[PDB]
Amino acid sequence: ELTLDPDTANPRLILSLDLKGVRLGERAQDLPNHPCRFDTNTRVLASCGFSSGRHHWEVEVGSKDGWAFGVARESVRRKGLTPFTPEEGVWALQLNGGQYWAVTSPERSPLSCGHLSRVRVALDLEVGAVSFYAVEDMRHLYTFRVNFQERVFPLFSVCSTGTYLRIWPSVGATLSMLLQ
Repeated sequence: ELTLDPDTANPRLILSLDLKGVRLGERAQDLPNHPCRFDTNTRVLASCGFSSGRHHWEVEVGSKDGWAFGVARESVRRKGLTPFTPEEGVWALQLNGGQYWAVTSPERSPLSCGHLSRVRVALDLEVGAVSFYAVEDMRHLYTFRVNFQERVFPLFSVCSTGTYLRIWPSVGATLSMLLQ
């Protein structure tokens, strides 16, 4: 089963003991600087990535603002403040402003999908797509079609307190997602 990789996690994130959950903590942990660790953006990867095939997992999502999740190409930049965009190799859904978004660029796409509790992620490296479904009726949320050219990892980001993500088998607005 998928677990979060603590060696990639931004030091302000708090991972659960079972390595399935992530939230943002108030203080930075004193962790080893590793080239794979996100040092500024509030991100963490799963410990397993995928080069081929089709893969499912489910993500339990908090009801409040501050999370984004999906997949990232392995070469996603880890160091410095980076954009949270498809150009940087992140393909994700996000909750901010009480609104669900597919994080397209240059403008994000608002989703009129109703309340989300758990989302199934379907990664298809044979055809090149990642799709998101709400589990209670499998209604489609969004699909990114991407010609992935490298290994792809489940990706999780929490940049505000008061929300979380968990694995299962104007100015103020900008600051609120700056470190996503």
